[PDB]
Amino acid sequence: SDKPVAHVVANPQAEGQLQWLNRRANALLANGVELRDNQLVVPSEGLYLIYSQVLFKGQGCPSTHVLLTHTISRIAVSYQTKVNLLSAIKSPCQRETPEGAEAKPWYEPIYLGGVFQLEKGDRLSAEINRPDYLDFAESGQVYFGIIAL
Amino acid sequence: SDKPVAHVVANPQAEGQLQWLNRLLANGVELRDNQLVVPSEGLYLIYSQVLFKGQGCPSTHVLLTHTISRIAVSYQTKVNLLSAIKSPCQRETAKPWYEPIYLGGVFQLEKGDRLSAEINRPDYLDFAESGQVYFGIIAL
Amino acid sequence: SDKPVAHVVANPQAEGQLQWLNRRANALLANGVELRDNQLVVPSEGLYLIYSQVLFKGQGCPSTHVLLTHTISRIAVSYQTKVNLLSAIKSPCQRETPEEAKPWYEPIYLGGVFQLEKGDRLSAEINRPDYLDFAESGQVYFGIIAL
Repeated sequence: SDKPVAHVVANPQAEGQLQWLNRRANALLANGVELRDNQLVVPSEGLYLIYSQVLFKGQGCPSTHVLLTHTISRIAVSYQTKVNLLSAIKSPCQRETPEGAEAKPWYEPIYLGGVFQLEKGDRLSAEINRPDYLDFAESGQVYFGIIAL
Repeated sequence: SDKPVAHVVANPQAEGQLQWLNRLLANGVELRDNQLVVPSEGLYLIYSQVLFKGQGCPSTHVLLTHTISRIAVSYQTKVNLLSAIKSPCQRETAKPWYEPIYLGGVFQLEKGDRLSAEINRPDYLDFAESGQVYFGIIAL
Repeated sequence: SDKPVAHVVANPQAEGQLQWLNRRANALLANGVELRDNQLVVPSEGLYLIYSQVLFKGQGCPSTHVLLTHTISRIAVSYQTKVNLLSAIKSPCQRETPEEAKPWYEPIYLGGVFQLEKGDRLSAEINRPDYLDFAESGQVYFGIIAL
């Protein structure tokens, strides 16, 4: 109660895309924070803890080299441009699975978190490059949240 | 002080289980049945880290899971709040492998809610780096 | 805005070392927190959220086994002793790539709440600075905030 806060989760029913839902159990979106165009809107200036987690899953390793990225960006009203705040890269595959050997699943989580000075009207986005590898099987694996401290 | 807070660490002497010791734990938060009990409603930052370690890669595929669950007073049943999966071995071999998992998020908790932080492979836990397998909350 | 806070990022121009800068772009260091000797100084006692991230990168796997560590330590004023707060280990390479080397990425994120004293100094260190990746700001960071 009181402080601006949000904790949104990926829509498990949206295949191959990262769509944040707020209307779920153990999810938050109150005290001015809005979810518009898949982005969190800051209702007032202050110091905010921003964090997100994504979980990637793939069946075996393909011929091409896979890079998984997760990025939290800020779109300021003053600029109206996307600026990266937190990002990370992961590479699940060192070799393509030998032809004839069984394809084994791989899992790669990425967590991002930090405190930033935000202005009223700033929009925050948490995006990945490979939504086709996203894993929604279990609740609590893909989430995105902020809170004014 | 003031607000409920807890920071418990894994018992390195507990074989085949993830057992939290009763050493931060103040301002109403209790540790009973290996679970943190919420003393009052409010917004809580929940976080946990586990460290997995193995001396090699087996023929079969190993899945490491870490999960923070909630047992709400209103909805009394185990519900996932934060969870993650890792696969340490892509190919069969002996060289050691290391896998950390960190979880963190803000949630609205009610008085009497019980929080658990659990793993599936306690035999792969790493206690070399004492104090690195932990589970904590703090009301914001 | 009231609370002691810091969010510093790695210097991209410092080769082979982890040097924290207090920048003009989304980096914080206000309300008493100081950056001295590449170390964050706590201005007042309380519970602090501490977190850091590093990103390691290598252009293949070497003959020896690589262990990547990231560690947040505390240096108390009264003791001046080093206490480990947060650490993690990762192993990017299972076998040395036999002679087409492909790049690998391994990030390490740390986070926890700790009771800190006025004047305590916090350090965020790695063991393999030669594998550090600075291309994109916001991939190597270190921050605290009193809760």
